[PDB]
Amino acid sequence: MILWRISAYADLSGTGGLRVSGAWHQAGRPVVYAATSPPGAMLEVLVHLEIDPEDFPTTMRLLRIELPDTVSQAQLPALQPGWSAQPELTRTLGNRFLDDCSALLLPVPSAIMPSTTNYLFNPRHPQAQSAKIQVEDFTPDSRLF
Amino acid sequence: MILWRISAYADLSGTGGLRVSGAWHQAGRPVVYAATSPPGAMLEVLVHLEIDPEDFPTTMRLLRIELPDTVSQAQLPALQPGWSAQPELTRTLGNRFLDDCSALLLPVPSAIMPSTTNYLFNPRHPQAQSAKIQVEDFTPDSRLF
Amino acid sequence: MLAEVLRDNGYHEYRARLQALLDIPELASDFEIHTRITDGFAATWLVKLTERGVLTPVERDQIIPLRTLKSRIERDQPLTVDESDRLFRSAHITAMAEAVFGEAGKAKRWLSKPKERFSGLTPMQMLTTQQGTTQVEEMLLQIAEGYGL
Amino acid sequence: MLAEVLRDNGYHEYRARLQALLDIPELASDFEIHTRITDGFAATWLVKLTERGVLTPVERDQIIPLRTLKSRIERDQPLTVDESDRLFRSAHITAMAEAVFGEAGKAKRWLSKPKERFSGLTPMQMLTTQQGTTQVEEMLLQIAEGYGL
Amino acid sequence: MLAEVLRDNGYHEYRARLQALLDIPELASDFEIHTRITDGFAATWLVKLTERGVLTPVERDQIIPLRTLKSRIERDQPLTVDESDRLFRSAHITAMAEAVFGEAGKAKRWLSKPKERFSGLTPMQMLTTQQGTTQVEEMLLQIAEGYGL
Amino acid sequence: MLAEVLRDNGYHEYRARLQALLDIPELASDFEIHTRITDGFAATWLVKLTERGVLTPVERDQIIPLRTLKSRIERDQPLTVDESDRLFRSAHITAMAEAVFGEAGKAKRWLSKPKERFSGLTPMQMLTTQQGTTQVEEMLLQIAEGYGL
Repeated sequence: MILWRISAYADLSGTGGLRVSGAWHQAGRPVVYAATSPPGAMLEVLVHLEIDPEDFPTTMRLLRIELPDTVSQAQLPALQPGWSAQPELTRTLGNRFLDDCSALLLPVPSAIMPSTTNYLFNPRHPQAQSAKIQVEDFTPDSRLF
Repeated sequence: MILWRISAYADLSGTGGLRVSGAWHQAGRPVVYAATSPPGAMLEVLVHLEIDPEDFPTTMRLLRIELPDTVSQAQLPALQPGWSAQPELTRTLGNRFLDDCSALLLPVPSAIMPSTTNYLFNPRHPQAQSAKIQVEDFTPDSRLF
Repeated sequence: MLAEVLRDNGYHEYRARLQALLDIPELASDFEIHTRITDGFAATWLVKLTERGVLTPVERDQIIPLRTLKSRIERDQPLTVDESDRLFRSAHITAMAEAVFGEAGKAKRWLSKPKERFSGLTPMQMLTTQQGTTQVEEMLLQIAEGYGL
Repeated sequence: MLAEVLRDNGYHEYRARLQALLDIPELASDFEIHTRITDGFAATWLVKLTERGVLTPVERDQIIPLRTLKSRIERDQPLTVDESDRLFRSAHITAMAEAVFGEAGKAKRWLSKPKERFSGLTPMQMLTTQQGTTQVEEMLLQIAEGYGL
Repeated sequence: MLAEVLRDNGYHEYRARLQALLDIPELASDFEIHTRITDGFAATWLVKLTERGVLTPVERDQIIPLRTLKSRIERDQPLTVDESDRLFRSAHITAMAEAVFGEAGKAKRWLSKPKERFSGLTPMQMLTTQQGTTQVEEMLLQIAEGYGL
Repeated sequence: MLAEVLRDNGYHEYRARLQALLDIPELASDFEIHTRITDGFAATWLVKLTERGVLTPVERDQIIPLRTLKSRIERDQPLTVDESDRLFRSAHITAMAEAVFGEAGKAKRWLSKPKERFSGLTPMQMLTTQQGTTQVEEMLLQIAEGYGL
């Protein structure tokens, strides 16, 4: 399977979660947020961290994550309407997934687009070493603004 | 295959191309621009048509386009660096595809994201009637901003 | 033809918004609309549109200088054909933007924000020329049809 | 401007004629066209148009009165935005009409004669308003759809 | 700080820009940074930083009023500790944004733009309280790690 | 802050203690906390905190001089943004220490006991600057890690 990450790092350590929290985790744990398509990763960053295209950092790297289709995937419990406005619930669900270390990936719904699935990546899981990563450079024919 | 369109319309008529041009066509021919993912359709609109998330029209409809995998597809030639800065190139290639009417779909590369493919859909082609479409509603848990 | 690009429901909303802005009847023909512009809009109108936040003083001055506008009101004069058409340009783009965006607030904000397509000019600042007004119409129609590549 | 088709070519003919009348390059983008208008066209451009027979003496002072025009020539001033806009509107419809009809003489006569769909008004008098120019453009497009009716 | 923001690029870049903004040596420890704030920065830093464009005159007056600032310069007094802390907050957030964004222009624009997370307030406006400074810190760190859902 | 181990205890205990010291709800967002600070805390809360032993008189004078504090109470004025910010730093660090140590008494003396890496300064005296408060927070986390000093 193919996953995509947009960040300042060409690795999958996710060590920033030890300091900072997200929508699907509370700080104190390594975690990587990823999407199923390059625009999926870009749209989340631009909307949720409020970056205009002219301000898109030169430090960002589009990282292509290659994983075997046989990789372990956890599952979310059913979410009732209004879940996107309940940070305490979404952070708790991700915390338990990461702490239990049951599977490498956890698919989560997108809060912006319907029929769009994002992914949580647990680096502490043993199957994390099976990832093949590659940076896809932004070129004059493939960049915002 | 699954394609996605974001527009004010729950159809695939694309008759607005009779009046207005695009990056892949000159006006005077019906055409539908589609993406391979919901965020792909959204990112193209917000960036190219310069719409802030707060100003996203309430009239926009996310359209799921279901086509059989045997659908006819034309092929672009290999484009060279600087292709996205040449309106003469992209307008002509889409014009020739729409006028020749040899295939329903034309895969075109994205000008803002690497490893991302968009699609031109010609309503004049007979295979256009093989599409099944349905609107995916924007919900409180799946909406811009 | 604007009616065919905007469909039956989008064109009707467009003419409904223009009816509120310039008191142009929904069913009025395009030739009648042209006649109403050459006949001249009341200078009293341009003041009430600024009152309601439809126009800013800067957009108002773009249509007519302030000293000229005050003279029109004091001498009870209709706006000239050039002043009326520039007024029609703003109401025309406002009504179409409201039809495309569906909300008055969303449309006015988009019309007031700088655009990279216009090298930092806002769509409203493009109404100084007829060719610039056409550029805004096209961008609005590309949003409706989803022509963003 | 981008309201053009005619099997891709006709637009090139329009841009080619437009490049003769106002020296506007065919490869110029829309915004570059709009900045040329806002920059202001040379006042001498208007005199040459009549010498080459493109503009009546009277359609020319529809654009700018003569005495002011001579003051701009003498004081080496460009035409203002409103005067440049009106000049572009005349050249734009002339380039369009020349594209559909195919000849300058036949296009100019059509632009100057009264029309029954405009209640006796000529196409040039319809260019005084945004809606009026749209009616002339559509009539020309309908003529193009019938290959010079 | 230096773990989440990695040493190879981030922390050195953060400390290097901080050394250019406040003359704080890169190898200075955290307690030595605190001592420099309590010791009081030179009042001539405020004028130099506005000249460079790091902060606006309106923001400079938030740190210290203008007549107080000029009085500090003429007598050659250091800024008070809280005046130095407010100056450090702006330089601290600026240096971190320039490390995350990589360009000074992009960083300043992002810091000067309203945010829905801050209910329309800009990141620079949230530096009035240290709890608000933390909120800008985490948002900058979320950008580096890609924690945008 | 949210980096305290066991979400079941630490962050929840911190918010619970913080809701005891001030009136900040446990589920209140970060921006809502900043709005409460910028709104200004009631002056009668600083008196009550000292009366209940949460703040020494000397810690209270560091937040606001007592003549000013008596003026705020008499004129029924809320504390200013800077005074509210300084009060929040004390309550925040106190709630954090109580969460880590588990008892109010030990947290109170540890915050008041001098430390050798602060060159004899107490953790409470480090709260005058943004960097100083960060060092106290980190010091508490280091104690929680490798648990038990």
